[PDB]
Amino acid sequence: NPPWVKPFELLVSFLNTPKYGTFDPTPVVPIFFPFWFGMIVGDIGYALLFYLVGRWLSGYVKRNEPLVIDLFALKLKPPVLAKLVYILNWMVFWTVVWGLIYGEFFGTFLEHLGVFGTPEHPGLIPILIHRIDTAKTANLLILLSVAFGVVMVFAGLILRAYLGLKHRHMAHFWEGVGYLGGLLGILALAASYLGNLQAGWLSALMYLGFGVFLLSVVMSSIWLMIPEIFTQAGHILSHIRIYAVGAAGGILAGLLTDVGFAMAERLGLIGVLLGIVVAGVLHLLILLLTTLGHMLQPIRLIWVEFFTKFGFYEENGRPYRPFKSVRETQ
Amino acid sequence: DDFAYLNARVRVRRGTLLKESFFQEALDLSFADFLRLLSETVYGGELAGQGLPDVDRAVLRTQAKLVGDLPRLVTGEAREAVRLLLLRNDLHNLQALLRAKATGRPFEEVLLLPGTLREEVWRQAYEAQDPAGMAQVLAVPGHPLARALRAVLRETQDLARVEALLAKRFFEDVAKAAKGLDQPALRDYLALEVDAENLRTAFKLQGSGLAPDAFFLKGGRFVDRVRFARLMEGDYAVLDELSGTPFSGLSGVRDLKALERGLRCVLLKEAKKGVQDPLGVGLVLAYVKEREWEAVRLRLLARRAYFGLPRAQVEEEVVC
Amino acid sequence: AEEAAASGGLDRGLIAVGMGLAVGLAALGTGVAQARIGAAGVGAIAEDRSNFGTALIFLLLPETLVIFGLLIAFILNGRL
Amino acid sequence: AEEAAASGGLDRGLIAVGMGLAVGLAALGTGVAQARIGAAGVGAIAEDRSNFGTALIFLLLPETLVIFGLLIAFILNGRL
Amino acid sequence: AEEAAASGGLDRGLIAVGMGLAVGLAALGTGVAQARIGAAGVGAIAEDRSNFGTALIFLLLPETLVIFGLLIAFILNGRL
Amino acid sequence: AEEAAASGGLDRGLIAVGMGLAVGLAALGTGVAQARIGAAGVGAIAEDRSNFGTALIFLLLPETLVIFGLLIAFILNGRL
Amino acid sequence: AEEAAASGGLDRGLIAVGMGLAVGLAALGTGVAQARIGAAGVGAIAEDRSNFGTALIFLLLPETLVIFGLLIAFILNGRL
Amino acid sequence: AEEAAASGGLDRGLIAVGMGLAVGLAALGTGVAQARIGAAGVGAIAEDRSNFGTALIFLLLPETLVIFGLLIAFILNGRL
Amino acid sequence: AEEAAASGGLDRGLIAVGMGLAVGLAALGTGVAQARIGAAGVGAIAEDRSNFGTALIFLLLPETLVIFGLLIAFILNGRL
Amino acid sequence: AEEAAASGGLDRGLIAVGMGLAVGLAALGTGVAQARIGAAGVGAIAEDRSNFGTALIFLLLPETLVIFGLLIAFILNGRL
Amino acid sequence: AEEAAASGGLDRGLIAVGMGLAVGLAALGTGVAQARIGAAGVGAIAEDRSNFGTALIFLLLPETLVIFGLLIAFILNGRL
Amino acid sequence: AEEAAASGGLDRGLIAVGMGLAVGLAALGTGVAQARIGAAGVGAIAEDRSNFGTALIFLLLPETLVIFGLLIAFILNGRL
Amino acid sequence: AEEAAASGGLDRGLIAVGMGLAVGLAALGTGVAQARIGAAGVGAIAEDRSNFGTALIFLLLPETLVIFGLLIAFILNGRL
Amino acid sequence: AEEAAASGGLDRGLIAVGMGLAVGLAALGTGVAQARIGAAGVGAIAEDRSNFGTALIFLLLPETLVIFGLLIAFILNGRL
Repeated sequence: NPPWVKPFELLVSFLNTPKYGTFDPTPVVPIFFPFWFGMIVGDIGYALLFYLVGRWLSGYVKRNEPLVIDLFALKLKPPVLAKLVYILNWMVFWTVVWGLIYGEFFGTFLEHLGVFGTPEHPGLIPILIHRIDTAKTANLLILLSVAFGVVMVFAGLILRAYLGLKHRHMAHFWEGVGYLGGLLGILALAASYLGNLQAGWLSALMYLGFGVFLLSVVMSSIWLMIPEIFTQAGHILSHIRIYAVGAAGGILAGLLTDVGFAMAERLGLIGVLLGIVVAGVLHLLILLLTTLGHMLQPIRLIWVEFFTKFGFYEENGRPYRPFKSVRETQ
Repeated sequence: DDFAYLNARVRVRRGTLLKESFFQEALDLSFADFLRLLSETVYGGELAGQGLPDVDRAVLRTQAKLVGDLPRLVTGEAREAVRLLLLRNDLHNLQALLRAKATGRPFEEVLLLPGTLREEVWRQAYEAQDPAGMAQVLAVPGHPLARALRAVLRETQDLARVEALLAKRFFEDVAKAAKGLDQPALRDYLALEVDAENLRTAFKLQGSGLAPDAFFLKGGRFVDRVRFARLMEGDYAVLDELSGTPFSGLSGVRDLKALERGLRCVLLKEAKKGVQDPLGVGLVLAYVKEREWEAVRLRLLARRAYFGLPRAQVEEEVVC
Repeated sequence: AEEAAASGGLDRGLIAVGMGLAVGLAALGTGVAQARIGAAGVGAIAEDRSNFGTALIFLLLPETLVIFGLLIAFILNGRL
Repeated sequence: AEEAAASGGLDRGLIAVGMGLAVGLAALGTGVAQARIGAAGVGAIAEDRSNFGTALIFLLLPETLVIFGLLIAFILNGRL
Repeated sequence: AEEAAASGGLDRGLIAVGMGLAVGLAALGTGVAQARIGAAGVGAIAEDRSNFGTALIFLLLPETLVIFGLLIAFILNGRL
Repeated sequence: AEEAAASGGLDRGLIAVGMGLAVGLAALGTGVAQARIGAAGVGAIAEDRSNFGTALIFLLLPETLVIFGLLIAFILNGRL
Repeated sequence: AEEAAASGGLDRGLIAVGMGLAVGLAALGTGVAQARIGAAGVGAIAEDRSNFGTALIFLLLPETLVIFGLLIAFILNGRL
Repeated sequence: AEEAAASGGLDRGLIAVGMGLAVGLAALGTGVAQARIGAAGVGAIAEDRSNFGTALIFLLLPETLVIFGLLIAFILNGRL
Repeated sequence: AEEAAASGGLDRGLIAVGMGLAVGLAALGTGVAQARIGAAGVGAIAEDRSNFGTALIFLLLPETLVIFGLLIAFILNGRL
Repeated sequence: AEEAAASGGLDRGLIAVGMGLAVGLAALGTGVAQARIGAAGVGAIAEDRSNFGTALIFLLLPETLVIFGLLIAFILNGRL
Repeated sequence: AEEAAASGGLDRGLIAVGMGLAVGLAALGTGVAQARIGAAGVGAIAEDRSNFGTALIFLLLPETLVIFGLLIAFILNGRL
Repeated sequence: AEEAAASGGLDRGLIAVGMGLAVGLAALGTGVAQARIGAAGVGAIAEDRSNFGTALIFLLLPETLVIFGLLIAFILNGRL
Repeated sequence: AEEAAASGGLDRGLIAVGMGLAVGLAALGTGVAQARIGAAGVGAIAEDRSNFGTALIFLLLPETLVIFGLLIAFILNGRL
Repeated sequence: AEEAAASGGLDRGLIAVGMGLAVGLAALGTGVAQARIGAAGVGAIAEDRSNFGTALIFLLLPETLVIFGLLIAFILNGRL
């Protein structure tokens, strides 16, 4: 299938080349994909209009100045460079298309009379009411993202340990195994906050035997950065805080469209349909600019793990090239 | 950022500036005894050999460890400021490096030093033969001679002309930044230093074969591009219309020695009042100027002492 | 606060007072951080036109503090 | 919502004041953020008059935080 | 708010507090940023007298924030 | 409050405090702004005192923000 | 009010709450602007006594802002 | 528990007040602090272009304090 | 407020608090304003001995602002 | 830290705001303290790979304030 | 305020709160003023020993500000 | 309040907030002061590698103030 | 009584808040004042050893604000 | 509050908030004043042992400010 096989084909040159006992950076691309696709989840005013933006890059229009015949690789970028990122352009298209579907996902909780009391067809324009303005409905989608972050923490920490296993370097080995002790304690404390009255007495007692696992083989490794374990927990907190912003900020972009493409004038009567566009034109571009900032959250997510050592080459230089230059063509 | 620690280190180092009474006792000395006198002070901890070139190198080693590490020991707004004073010596260093590259002669017989541009940067530049390689090496620290260079070198690659234009663009950029740090002592120092530079530059670079208006610079008083050309042809009638300067009394004088003495002594006193704003770059600005003028003076005395030149040939200069 | 006229009670109001400090201080810092990167950055974007984009990204990067204060405040009012 | 104690209830008023702190702080910080970007902006026109657009889009970025907050407060206190 | 301030409401008062932040921050930040351009501006006119005008269009740019406060102002007036 | 009613109460009092925030901010920013253009003025005299005139003309421009800010306060804290 | 009786009103006292921000802030600002201008004056006396006149006109411009800040307060509170 | 003033009385009231302060201080200290790494950070990308990745991880290091302070406040203020 | 004793009534009390901010802010300003001319002034005395008076007159001027403020505060106190 | 009936209630809550203070102050002080040192230091290791350990142990010293505040808060309000 | 030492209500206590500001910030600002001017007097003594006296008298001028703050607070709490 | 507090509730809890303030301001000062010296210290450890220790030791002294306030609060708010 | 009480009451606490600003702000101010004036002073010893005595008198003068601020707090919280 | 033993009671509790301001601010100023002297001292020992002492006597002088704050708070709390 084009979505996985096409970028997967370029990862084949790096399959062939290993430089450590950690497994080659092939899993990275499907870890990237959910969060990347999931960055567009807006409504009528954002996600469902995004269609136009995808078609420019993977297709060819005249609308933008340096883009003429993309088929001859004409871009801002050099003609060759544009040919190199055809693969990416296709994946940008899949990203925009998965963004349109998560617009219809979005209108499951913002339209139909089978899911909420909101009209199945409004008398003005679809997405006249927002019901993702209720704290709890919005929260559950946040907590869904947070979980994917716990998984990525596990994925990295197995990879951290594997490096010393097949490279035969004990220091890294000891660090990857000991840190997973910390994970039992992350999951305990979390259960008590995610379900609320789930633990709190079954993770105050058990927490204590979970903390000893955390440092037990870390002390064989020695480690004369004892405080630095605050920052290792922090790294966990950074994957949570980034998936969270990707969720919350996702819904938030759409809730600004509440006074943008629906209703913000009169009494909310039928005439707002042809009055709202007054505001629409202004918000649109402002919104566009800030959601480009939201698509940088993926590569910021990779950099916590990639560039701060959790099974990967990067951390203070080192052989192999940054994941940014790798995904750039893929 | 941060000048607190830097300023504190620089005050302690003042404790070892060479006093006026040094240079009084020194005039009565020959070369062997000056060296015995010199070795007591802090330049003395880097003094080597009984040859004159070995003394010159001993001055350089002192300057390296006490002035050239100073941009490195601080960052942010502080580094930019310390840099701006050091840039002017980097400009002597670049001109010499560039000339060794263009005329195909060794790396050697240049005067380098470390600061913003380190010893290895200059070595890298020499080793990047292509003008484009050269241009990118220099862009690495991002320093204002780079940005002046990028603009300048596109127009023309004629060596003497690259230097001249590199100086004017480099000074237009500097004048703004130094006025812009909003320290009154530095701004007063800057207006006179500039007025002084325009005058001095015309005397040195007459007969080069270049334009007059490729040696003018931003901060200039009554002086203009037309007057600079007047001076470069050799007319001192520009000075009798020049006024408001405290340099106004060096007007009417043709004698080279007497003019340069007067410019230099004013700038010395001007900088010394930089301690009335010790905050910020004041204290380091004062320090750099006093340590340069002591090194010049070490060199004037040594030569006078070795070769049997008159006491009065340097006694007049050492007391302003 | 996601709900601050869609739910009433003095209880909801207290939550907004405490949370309001968080998003507001976070908004102050983010704006300033960007401004500082932005003053410095003009020299880099000007000279390297093959590296202006590193500078743009760096201005963006402090955003994560402001949006986190806003979200935690949004979730907590109208309850989780 | 709005503060009221003689036109509506106290319950609404408590929420309004709490949400106001946030705009309150943010207004302070964008004002400060404005100084630094204004300093920087003249160099961009000075060096490259021809490439004005890159400088305006930069200048635009801290302005967004305050305007965005104002719009957030309009959605919340426009219902009641 | 709603035209009344001699018989006005505690509601009207809340809008006035929120409104005071908008125009006030915009003025503070705009005043300072514009002045920074002008300050730079003595150097700017000096260097290039011919393109004094570009420096001026930049100095007018932080005004957009000021107009924005007024625009909020207009909508919010006549209500609550 | 009002700028003609010599007597009022609690309601009126909130508007008066709130519109009072705007003038305070405008005043803050004009004083800090005036300072920059003034620091800049020393250059103007020094380099070529023919550019002393220019410095004065920049310097008037931040005054507009405090006089403008007083207008916003004046209409709103005295409607009718 | 006045130091003499027959003056004072609650609405006027309330404006006094808000307006106090202005006199303090305007005063801070007038002083800092004024001091920079004072720093220019050291240059004005040293270079040209004859053009001392530039410093005086300069020094007069920040004076507007405290005097103005003061003048609004006295009318709104101290009217009668 | 929650931040309220009328589900637990005074005992509750005190929690809401006090607890907001903490988040406030943590947000404030990071915000001022971030600006220093970002402005310094420009020299590092310039000199060590090859190592842009080391600069990014330095900018990330202050994020960690604020995120802990938010997670804790988020849990504590919805503890019930 | 009353200039002496108790204010009596909560309203009179609030007015006392509000006039206190104004003297406070004006005084804080006096000090910082003075530092900027004061550091410069020493040079004015040293260089331009003939004009030692000039540094002094400049320094006296932000002091006048805090006294001017006391007259406003004194006048409102003893009455509403 | 913990959530439950016996680790979340109103009695328990007084413990939690008090413990919450500790994170807050430490977050503030460490964030500023770490950043300037961290910004200069990351540069040092980045240029020279022979002083690389030194910077890192230096950096840890300001961090201590957050670990000691977090540790106190966790222990005391991990029981009740 | 006046005749306060363990008596007076909420009302009296509020004049003590407000008035406290004037001396306190005035001492704060005094400190600053002294710190820049004082630093410059050291520079001056260093160059010319003979004007030990000028530096010491000038350093006594910001002392006046702290006393000025005291006078304000005392007057406003009890009418002399 | 705390669990090792000799008695708990709102009354102990109140003490906890105010006394918590003092260590917080201590923290604010230590951290910003520490940032200045740590940033400069990097050149010293970089040059004088065998004497890294002296730089480490200079850094600890302002920290002392923050720890000390933590102990006083601990004792006062909890005898056991 | 005169800054000295035992069990105390709520009224004595409101007087305490007001006066507590003075001891703090005087001490704060003295802290900025010694650091500048003193730091230029280490240099006076370095350059000209004889006149170590000029450094000691300079330093001594900012001490006068912290003692005066403490005395005001003592006086004020117990005048007749 | 009280240092006599325990610290409970509502009556103590207001006093506790008020007294913390002096300790807080006094530490804040001591922090700034001290740090620069601590870092400079290492430079003194490193450069020249014989005048190690000057840096040492200077350090003591901000110590006095934090202890004065502690002492005022201690004496008032529980008669010492």
